[PDB]
Amino acid sequence: VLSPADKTNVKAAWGKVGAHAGEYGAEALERMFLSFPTTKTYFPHFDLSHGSAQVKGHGKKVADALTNAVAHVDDMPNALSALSDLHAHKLRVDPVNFKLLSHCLLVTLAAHLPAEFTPAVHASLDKFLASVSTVLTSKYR
Amino acid sequence: VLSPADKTNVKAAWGKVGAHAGEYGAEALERMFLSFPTTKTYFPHFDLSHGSAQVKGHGKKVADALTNAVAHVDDMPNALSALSDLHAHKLRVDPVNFKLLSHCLLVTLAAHLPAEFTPAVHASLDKFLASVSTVLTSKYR
Amino acid sequence: VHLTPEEKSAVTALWGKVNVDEVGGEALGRLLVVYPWTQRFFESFGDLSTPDAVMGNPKVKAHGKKVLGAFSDGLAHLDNLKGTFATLSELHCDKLHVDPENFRLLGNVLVCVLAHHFGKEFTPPVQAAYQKVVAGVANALAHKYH
Amino acid sequence: VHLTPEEKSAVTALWGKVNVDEVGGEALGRLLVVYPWTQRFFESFGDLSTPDAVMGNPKVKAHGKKVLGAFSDGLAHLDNLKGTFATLSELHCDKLHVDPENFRLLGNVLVCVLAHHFGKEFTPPVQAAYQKVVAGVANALAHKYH
Ligand code: HEM
Ligand code: HEM
Ligand code: HEM
Ligand code: HEM
Repeated sequence: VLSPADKTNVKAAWGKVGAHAGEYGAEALERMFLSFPTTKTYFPHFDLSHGSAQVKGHGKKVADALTNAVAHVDDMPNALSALSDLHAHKLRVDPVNFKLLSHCLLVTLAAHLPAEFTPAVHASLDKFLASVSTVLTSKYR
Repeated sequence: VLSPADKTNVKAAWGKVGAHAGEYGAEALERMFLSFPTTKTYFPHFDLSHGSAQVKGHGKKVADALTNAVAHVDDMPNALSALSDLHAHKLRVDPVNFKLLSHCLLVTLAAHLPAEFTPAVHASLDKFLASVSTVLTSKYR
Repeated sequence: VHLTPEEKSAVTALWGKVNVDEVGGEALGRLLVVYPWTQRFFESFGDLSTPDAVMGNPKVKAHGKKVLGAFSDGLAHLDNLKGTFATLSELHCDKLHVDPENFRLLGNVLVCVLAHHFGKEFTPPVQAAYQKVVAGVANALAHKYH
Repeated sequence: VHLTPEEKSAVTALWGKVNVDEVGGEALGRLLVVYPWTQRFFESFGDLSTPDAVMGNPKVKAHGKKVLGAFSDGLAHLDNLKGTFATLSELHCDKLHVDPENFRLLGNVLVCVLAHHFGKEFTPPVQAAYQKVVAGVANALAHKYH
């Protein structure tokens, strides 16, 4: 469960991301395909080369859904209902992959926001991304 | 979430376990310790030899806790509240281990319930033990 | 796969009793029922909407035998799992696009099926040996992924 | 482990720039803050009730440096991580009773810290080579568990 302090931490951290969210989503994805090549099995239809437009475009979508989550932190299941449906019934991504993308988002944030990525903030973001993952795999079976 | 049919399947299977629960809990633990030796690091104070009285005694407690969760299947977070605090604040067992014990419980039930361990029931039990593990892990941070 | 000789003899001992045809079908079927997201790879198999639909699907049953035939062939080469499964690895990666975690889930379901079929004979020590084997087979199948 | 020469040299080049004192202290402390259950192994270090307390803790800092020192010495032996960490694996299992899953957590935390410290220079390719090293080390530390 996210505490009041976690919520504050995540809001602050995400706030500084601001207009770079798109670029960071893309970066996290690239970091994921390279570090954990098994995740590429879910995107055989994408050109996955460095800087490709599918990845760029997909990064924005991911980052935007996260912005939405932060804004609806107190009501995530409802705000993410449609994406939960998507991941569970159509895409059917194995749950173990959520942890991998989450770590890569954390590394991306650590690389771009040195001042803001304090230890307490690091802890809150990890909890937040986990909470997001639980919701997204909530309707799998 | 567990569905009405899941709940029915779980009460039926566990019902058939009946007075064998303690024994199956002990065997589940033996299976885990031998198949996944890293789990032994949480029990350095136990005698872990086969037939160990300590293993037997602890098997019974695991099994009684599961019997209670089954008895309160519509209120598990509250029924297992105390156990969840113990695991989170005193014992601090890494979450990955719950999956291992759960798998060993299923293997134990399969070995002893040939007629009741149908595909539908196997599925319900797996979902049930995963909901139990989630509760026990919910207050870790 | 670091397997003791007694581990290895226990595996082969039991395996000689397995009806591979029937066990392959039960294991693949149960995979699709317990972990329904794995159904994403078999839409051409037809009806998979309920347990009986999955478990009795003749296409599931026939595919199950194909999987277990390959697994058996693996138990005959325990010291060279990676070479034995290399072409199957490439194929599952480059053509079929299957996440290797699926190989781990199948292994665990196979372990449940063996226990289901053999009862007490599937002793803790025998389980522990089979757990090493299914992990080794899963690692071998994942090894050519890139 | 299966490390490419360009991968081997990327790792080495970056490690030449790491301040072990700072990074060690930061990695161990963050592990304790982000995954509070890992504090079970360090009761005797003192106050760990808050991040500031953990990060301020001199035993934590001193111990963090020792860990990265050991890590430092593993990178000079990348073709034999197992032999290099054998006694340490034995100690972590037999004397300390540490679940190896914790080794994976420390690894991922380490990667986050290298990222935090080096920013731009910690590119996706550099990350990938470091994820391989970190898994290698975790695996070597777990190898003598029984
Ligand atoms: C942090 C958790 C994640 C979030 C917030 C997220 C978000 C999204 C969003 C917003 C979409 C676009 C849906 C649309 O077009 O309206 C999407 C699609 C997709 N996601 Fe996720 N995702 C997450 C994790 C994952 C991971 C772990 C995988 C598997 C590695 C994955 C695989 C996919 C795939 C394959 C698509 C379809 C892409 C396409 O064909 O365009 N997602 N996701
Ligand atoms: C199915 C999920 C589990 C349940 C229902 C469960 C239940 C219990 C119960 C009832 C107790 C006894 C506490 C008391 O005496 O009041 C206990 C203690 C304990 N559990 Fe669990 N447990 C589960 C999983 C695990 C796992 C996965 C581990 C670690 C691998 C673990 C490690 C322990 C330890 C080390 C103790 C204390 C034993 C002692 O010192 O006497 N448990 N658990
Ligand atoms: C023990 C591990 C496994 C082994 C030994 C195995 C073996 C095989 C074999 C021999 C084939 C036929 C190859 C061909 O058509 O040329 C095959 C096909 C296939 N496998 Fe696997 N397999 C395993 C696990 C899995 C799992 C877990 C999945 C996905 C959940 C999977 C997905 C597929 C698919 C989608 C096909 C092609 C189906 C078709 O003909 O349409 N495999 N496998
Ligand atoms: C990068 C992986 C790790 C390496 C290379 C490593 C290495 C070391 C070394 C060199 C020591 C000093 C032993 C001595 O004094 O002779 C040590 C001690 C210890 N390690 Fe680790 N370690 C790692 C991860 C972990 C983790 C994740 C934990 C638990 C969270 C842990 C728990 C301990 C404990 C409890 C000690 C004893 C410290 C004391 O003297 O109080 N280690 N480790």
